[PDB]
Amino acid sequence: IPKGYMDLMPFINKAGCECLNESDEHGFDNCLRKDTTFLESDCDEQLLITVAFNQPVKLYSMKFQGPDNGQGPKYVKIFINLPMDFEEAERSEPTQALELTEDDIKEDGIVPLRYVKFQNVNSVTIFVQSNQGEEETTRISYFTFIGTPVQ
Amino acid sequence: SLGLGLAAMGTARQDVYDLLKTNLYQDDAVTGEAAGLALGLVMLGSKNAQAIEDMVGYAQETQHEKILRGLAVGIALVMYGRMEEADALIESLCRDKDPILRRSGMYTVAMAYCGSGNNKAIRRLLHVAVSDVNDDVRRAAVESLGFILFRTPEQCPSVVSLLSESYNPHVRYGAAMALGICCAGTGNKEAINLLEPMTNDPVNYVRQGALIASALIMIQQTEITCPKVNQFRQLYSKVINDKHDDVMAKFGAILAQGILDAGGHNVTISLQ
Amino acid sequence: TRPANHRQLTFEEIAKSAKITVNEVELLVMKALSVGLVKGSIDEVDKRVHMTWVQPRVLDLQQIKGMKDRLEFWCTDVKSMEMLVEHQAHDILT
Amino acid sequence: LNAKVRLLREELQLLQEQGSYVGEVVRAMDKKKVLVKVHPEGKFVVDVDKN
Amino acid sequence: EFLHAQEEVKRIQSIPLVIGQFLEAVDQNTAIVGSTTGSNYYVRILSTIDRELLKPNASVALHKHSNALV
Amino acid sequence: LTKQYEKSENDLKALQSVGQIVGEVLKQLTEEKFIVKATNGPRYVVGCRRQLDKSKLKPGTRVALDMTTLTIMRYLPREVDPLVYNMSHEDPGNV
Amino acid sequence: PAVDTAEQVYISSLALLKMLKHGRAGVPMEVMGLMLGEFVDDYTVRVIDVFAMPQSGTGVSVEAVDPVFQAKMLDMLKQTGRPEMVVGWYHSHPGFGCWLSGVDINTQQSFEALSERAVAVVVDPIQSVKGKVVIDAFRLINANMMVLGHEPRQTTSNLGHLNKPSIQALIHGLNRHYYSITINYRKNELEQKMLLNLHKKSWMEGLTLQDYSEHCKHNESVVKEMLELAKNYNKAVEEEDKMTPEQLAIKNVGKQDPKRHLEEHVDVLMTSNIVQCLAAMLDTVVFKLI
Amino acid sequence: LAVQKVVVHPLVLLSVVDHFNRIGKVGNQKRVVGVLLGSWQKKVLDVSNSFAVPFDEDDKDDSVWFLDHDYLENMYGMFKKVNARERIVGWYHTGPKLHKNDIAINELMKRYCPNSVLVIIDVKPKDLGLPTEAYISVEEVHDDGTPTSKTFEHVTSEIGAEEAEEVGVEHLLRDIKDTTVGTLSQRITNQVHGLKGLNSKLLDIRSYLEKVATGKLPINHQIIYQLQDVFNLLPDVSLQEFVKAFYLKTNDQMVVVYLASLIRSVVALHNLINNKIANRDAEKKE
Amino acid sequence: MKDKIKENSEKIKVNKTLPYLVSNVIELLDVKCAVIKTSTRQTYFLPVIGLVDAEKLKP
Amino acid sequence: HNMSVKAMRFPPKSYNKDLESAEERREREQQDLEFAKEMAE
Amino acid sequence: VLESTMVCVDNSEYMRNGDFLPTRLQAQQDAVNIVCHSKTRSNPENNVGLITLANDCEVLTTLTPDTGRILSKLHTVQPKGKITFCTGIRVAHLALKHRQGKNHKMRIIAFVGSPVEDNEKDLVKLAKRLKKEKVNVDIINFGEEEVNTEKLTAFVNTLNGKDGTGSHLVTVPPGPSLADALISSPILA
Ligand SMILES: [Zn+2]
Repeated sequence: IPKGYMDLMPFINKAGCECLNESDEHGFDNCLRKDTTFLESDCDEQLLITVAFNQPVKLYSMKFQGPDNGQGPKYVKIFINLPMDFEEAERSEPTQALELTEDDIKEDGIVPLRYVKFQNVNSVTIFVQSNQGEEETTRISYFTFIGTPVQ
Repeated sequence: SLGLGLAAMGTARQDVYDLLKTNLYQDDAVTGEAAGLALGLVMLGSKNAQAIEDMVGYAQETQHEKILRGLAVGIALVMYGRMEEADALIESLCRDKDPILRRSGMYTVAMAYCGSGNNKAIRRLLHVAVSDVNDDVRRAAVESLGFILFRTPEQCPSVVSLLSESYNPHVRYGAAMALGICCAGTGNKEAINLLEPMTNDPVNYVRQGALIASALIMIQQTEITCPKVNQFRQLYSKVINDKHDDVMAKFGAILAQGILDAGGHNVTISLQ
Repeated sequence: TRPANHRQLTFEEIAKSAKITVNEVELLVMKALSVGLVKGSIDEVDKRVHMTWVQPRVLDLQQIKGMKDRLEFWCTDVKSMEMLVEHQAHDILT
Repeated sequence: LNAKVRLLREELQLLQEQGSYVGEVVRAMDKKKVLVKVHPEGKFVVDVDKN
Repeated sequence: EFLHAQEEVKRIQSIPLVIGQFLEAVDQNTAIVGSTTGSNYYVRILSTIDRELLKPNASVALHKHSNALV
Repeated sequence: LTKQYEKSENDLKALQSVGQIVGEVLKQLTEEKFIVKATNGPRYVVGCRRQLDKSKLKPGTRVALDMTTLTIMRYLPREVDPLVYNMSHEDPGNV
Repeated sequence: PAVDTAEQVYISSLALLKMLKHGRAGVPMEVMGLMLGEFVDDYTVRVIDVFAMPQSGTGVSVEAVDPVFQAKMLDMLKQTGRPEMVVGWYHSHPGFGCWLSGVDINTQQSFEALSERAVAVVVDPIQSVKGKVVIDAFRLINANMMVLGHEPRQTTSNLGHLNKPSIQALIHGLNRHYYSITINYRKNELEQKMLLNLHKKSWMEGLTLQDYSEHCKHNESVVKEMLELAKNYNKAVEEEDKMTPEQLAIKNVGKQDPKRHLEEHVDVLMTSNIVQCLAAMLDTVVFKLI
Repeated sequence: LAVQKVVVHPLVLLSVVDHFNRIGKVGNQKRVVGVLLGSWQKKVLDVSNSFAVPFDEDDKDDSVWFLDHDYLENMYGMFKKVNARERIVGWYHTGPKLHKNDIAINELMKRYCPNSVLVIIDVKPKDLGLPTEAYISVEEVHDDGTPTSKTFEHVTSEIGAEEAEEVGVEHLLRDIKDTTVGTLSQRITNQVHGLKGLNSKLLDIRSYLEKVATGKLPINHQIIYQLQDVFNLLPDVSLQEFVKAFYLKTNDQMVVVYLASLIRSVVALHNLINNKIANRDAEKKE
Repeated sequence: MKDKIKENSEKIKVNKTLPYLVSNVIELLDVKCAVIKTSTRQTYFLPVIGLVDAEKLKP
Repeated sequence: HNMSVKAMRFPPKSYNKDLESAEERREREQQDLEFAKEMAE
Repeated sequence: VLESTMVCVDNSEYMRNGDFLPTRLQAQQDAVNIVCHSKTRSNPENNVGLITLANDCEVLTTLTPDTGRILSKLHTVQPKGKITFCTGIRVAHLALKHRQGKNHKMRIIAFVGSPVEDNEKDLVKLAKRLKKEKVNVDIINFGEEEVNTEKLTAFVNTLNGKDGTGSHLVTVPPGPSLADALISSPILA
């Protein structure tokens, strides 16, 4: 993790982090884990993550990793503190639309975030619009947000 | 950040700018004010798009006012002495809905048109001073007049003389500061004659601005060069030793004493 | 049928078009005026009925096109003076 | 116009200054002292303004 | 600003207001008024006051604190 | 006792209450301005509560005013004097 | 850490109107409510919205905050996209200035125990006039710190001393038991244009012609009024020729000025007739049968 | 009808805008629906407060829509405690125009207020018209024989303020509002706005007739009936009787303007005399 | 509740501290309420009587 | 009227001198300080 | 588990039948009483609400941590009109999206007591939208299961998918009481 900003994965409510269009065999619990197990989808490669934090938290950077087989993300739209139906992601204003490149999606790439727009984040939803190889489904890895609590 | 920008004025160093922009992007109120000011100092007169786009773009996204205040001064320094090459930025800043970014346009006019006496720039500052919604922008609009007229000092005590008596105390403070900035070190009799009534203004900070401006006008000045230097030197002492005067009236008086005898009576202020 | 400029029907036209004697024209207009089918007044000295209003009726598509064509002229007149007052009173317009 | 605006803003503060009593002078005294009768409040020995 | 200054001055007329009696106009802006509390005061008059209405023996509302003719 | 607590608690709520100046309505100037006169005191140009009827505030009506704002709280019935009360409630002696 | 005088309390356009509406309706009761918002940083307190508290009973003073009412309203406002914490409380002072009394200081200590940067905003709906609302934001001074010889807050700028404290507030403990935080207002373009619709007449009224029978009658009456005023105006000219300069204003007090009323009658008639003529001329072409 | 005029206060407009800006956040940009609160004075409604209610609908199907009516009751009681004199008078929604499903929503709101008034509050800053369009549900009895149906009848809407409400509004509009313009300039600006409003409404009717002409929309025969009345009411300004009366009236007003202008010149010369006397006297002593 | 009662009585002793302003009861209204005339020649309306039973007061 | 208004000349008098004097305005602040320092205590 | 549920009661004309003793409407009133109570005891923060499946779907009560008001509303529910299963789920889905607590899990209880009169394509696309939104609807196939066994099969199979165990299609044959088959049903398990 970058100096001065911790890995916020333990901070989040594991019981309360829901996922949308997630294949049962690999789910959100396996997504947050550092191990090989992923979060694949069933309906389409399109997928909607929802992440609710325990306490107010700032997001400095994220590590939304995916396998380099092509199922990794190539278009991530991040939404902050929504008062999301797979049609809003089609037409809305993301906090920071992110084209996660192959370097960004590997096991070592971190994705910088606009720290200006990520300051008071009680709940965050990340949407995978498109993957890299135009496959039917996607796959994720230990998607963790790097930052500090609001305090 | 203040130390780095002060030690890297006009160096246009990418490493200094990159590190400072990292501190600014942290969205911290205290360090944001520091980084924003330092960003302008490092990129002073560079007028590059990237520094302008990053800094002005940050100002429209940050929710901290202190960061905006530092950026407003910083944005102006990026386009210092840039003459008409700052027209595109100035009109963008002056039309902004953010009061602080509107203040940055006033400062940008001052730095881009420093000593040029450009009547088009003076036309813009006077328009904002008399017709604006925010008193801070009005106070900065009058203040920016001094940077445009210092090369021709006799002209400020005529454009600012009427603003010196306006209903708005912020414009009155700006008129005091405009006289101080333009007539700095000149010992202008006409400018001092305007500030002498200001030192008894009903509003406290207007008095402070006149006291500080009076020191800047006649720094190093003696009795023969300016007969009123002894009058103000006692006035500074009287305000400080007045237990019943406002605290910020005394702040101007104390700073006036330091400016009046700065550098051991061996320094002067001269923008030229 | 007649335009609003020429809505002054003589007794002869009412007598001829309605197949009634001229002396029965007056009573015919009373029934129309009393029921409310038409609005106006009768000038017995000049043998003329001054018609001011008719019950609105069903119009074809073609007559609706003609009605819209009147709106185009009406719209232009309103816009013409809207620009006239704006131009003439520009200094004092708030 | 500017003085008219300035006088109006200062008037609001000036109107909040407490009003002056109305008294009747009995007899002037030494050391710029005067014996007056405030309307409901009896007699006082008061100083006199320098003007 | 003159219209704004005129409008913001009217807060001197906010209720409650003690009722006085206009006795005499000393000059343009000051007058002698008799408050219903029983005391005669030499006070200032609001500039936005129609002086045509300051007839003798006229009921006037005075500032509750400063007794000014408001 | 549970009832003792209620009486002591009702006492505490009573303590927070403040007395109201008794006056008399002289004339209703505006829809929100009234001229009232204190029972033994000066006349004021006062306001009135929004919840009040404002039709029962005819001239001469006894009213209760705030101590600070002097605004009208309520209209009170015609006051019966303590001496007049003793006149009516005076025992003849069953003669 | 020391509080700064540069701290600002930002009240939204919506939050300002609700306190004025609730405060005026509750005159003279010190009607209180909760200020929702967000502590942006150590120098800003944003008041996005407020909601009023019910009055438990009679009494012109601030009642205790009802926890169930506060909990239920906060819980329900989160259901309509209002997940903002309570950044303080507001209460009304109907005409006696903006300050904190003994009861208000105790009420503020309750909020400062929960949130150290809670703000007590006082609104004067009676003394507030158009274009100038009598509002103020207060936070308590800890008696322990100030007695020992420490300023309640550090001064790093001029921003905290631009507004001169009022004597009424200084009387009631300002700068002794509580300090004032400068209040700015967050106004956006959308909310400003929306409020500009107030008193905006319909387009029908612009082209609507005043009744000609009454217009002639009004013209009839006012011209007759100037007939007597002109007769009096002649007398005023001769009288003021022989009048001492001390009587230029004193002698005009209590006596009607013919010149002043003549101008008002002239102004009214010329506005009335020009509009009636212009609107009539416009209607002759706009509403034309040809 | 049961409602003669709806007065919508500036607090409601700000609240409705804030409702739209907080629900229509990064989530979506649909219409938001709340509940209107106000009092009744004779036959003019006095909409003075509102609260948001959870609401959603399907973009495609109009019969699928949800309104948390239990939330309605809970917050109404919350608001009733603070201000008992403010009851439910209807609902609002920020939709730029009416929707097919409003008549169903009004039925849900009709339980809490029998004469419920729907006020469409456009968050977008429309240039010429008021943002509020007040509607009430009526039972339109057609004469063609088509069965009686529930429809919305327009009620004239006005934006008015309370005394303290207008105090705050003038504070927020202190800088933007220009009050220096005299009355006569304002009245002429009203006439220009009246001309602009009429042209826009005439354009709307023309646009509707264009759709009918090309068959996009069916022939209504109630609008056309009304349209004949509009064109029949068009006065003939070429009549000899009218023109003479217009000239007779115009000259009657002109002499009054001439008299007032004549008085104005005399008063202006009196002011000039006093100024010159004051100027001459000031220099004589100095 | 005993501690609440005793703590309540403590708050009375602060408000029941001397001096008291001697007054005469003028009336006893219903809408339980009293009108008093103070020795300072002031007539006041009390929405609640106070710490004395309204039955034990007479004009 | 326009010709007469345009002919109205204002002498160049020292404006803003009819306002509150510096010495007299200082009198209120000191007196007001004792008002706050005595009535409140 | 911490989940919010809505019961899709049926009040169509067919609920007047006595196939379930004594009346299908009375049978479902007991059945709702059991499922509503069962969710309450699983977690006291459970939210339950009632929606009707009449000719036009009507939300009688939104999610609330109360049970009596659910039976209070079902008492006045009278048989009228025809089932509209298409719009009922979506309207129940809308109320779920506006729950008091976003941490709760989606859940709908459907009481189909009348045939679903739409093409299989409409049911299939409806399930995918629920599956995308992690919305689980437990449907009870009482009443006309002889014709509804195939349309609802496409619902649960598409919604649950491979190894779903999220929505069950419990089909109770006509008998003494359909509620007596609910306690052994995986809905309350
Ligand atoms: Zn208070």
